[PDB]
Amino acid sequence: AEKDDIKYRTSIEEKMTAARIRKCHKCGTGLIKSEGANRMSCRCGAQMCYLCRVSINGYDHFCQHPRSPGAPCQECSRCSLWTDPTEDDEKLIEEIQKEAEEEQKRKNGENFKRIGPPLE
Amino acid sequence: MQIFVKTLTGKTITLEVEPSDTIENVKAKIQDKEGIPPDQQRLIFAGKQLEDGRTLSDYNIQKESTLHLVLRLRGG
Amino acid sequence: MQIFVKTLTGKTITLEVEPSDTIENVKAKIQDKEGIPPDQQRLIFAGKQLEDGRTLSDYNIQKESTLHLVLRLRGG
Ligand SMILES: [Zn+2]
Ligand SMILES: [Zn+2]
Ligand SMILES: [Zn+2]
Repeated sequence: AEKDDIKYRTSIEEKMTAARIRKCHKCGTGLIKSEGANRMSCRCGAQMCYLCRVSINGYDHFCQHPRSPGAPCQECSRCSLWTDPTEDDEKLIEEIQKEAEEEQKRKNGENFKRIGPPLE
Repeated sequence: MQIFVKTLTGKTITLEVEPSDTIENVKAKIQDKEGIPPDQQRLIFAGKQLEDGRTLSDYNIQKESTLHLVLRLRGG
Repeated sequence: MQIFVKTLTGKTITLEVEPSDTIENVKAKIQDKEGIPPDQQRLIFAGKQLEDGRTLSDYNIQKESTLHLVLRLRGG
């Protein structure tokens, strides 16, 4: 009974964490980006793309073509080197949290449903 | 409460804490159990980074919740 | 990140910039290094004249890229 609610809450919390943490393929360490490009060099030396999480060998993974400001690239569809995914990742996290809190309210009743840290 | 901490290597350790405990105290317990100095630890819970001076209860960290130790790096 | 600026004479200037920096900030760095006020600078990259209000990332300027400086003299 209670174990089922604990399992659902913790699964939602882990999905919310997985939408923010980037896991390295070499050493298996969780990573987050402070600033800079989306080309991430983990402490172990392995490189990856912060956007698609695929192992890469350098900058040839990203779009390196001149762009018109505020327009998509007209030569390729490769990952952007400078786009910050923080806003989209937070929208994903908040939608998962909102839907999970609605599901928890549907299961238990219309009277504590909050899963994860609050908003601002 | 009982919580779990996933380290940088991927190992899962079990901590006995209280929701009124501060983030520094949890980091100190992590140092006591694994030997990781608190100045090197960055904790993530449900996608949110836990900042010093705050408590577990600020983040709605409940029993059997999982904190994650992450490296924060600059991009190329 | 590090970028280069080539003048018409061929001289290479080396700048330490960030992808969030605007073109105005790059011209301020050029003023600090060479003594040319930004009102005299025209920055061109891949055939595009760069507008001051936008950033390096808006033009997808890469690391170790080369911009070209052209001089404008209104005062004589
Ligand atoms: Zn690694
Ligand atoms: Zn990618
Ligand atoms: Zn492109």
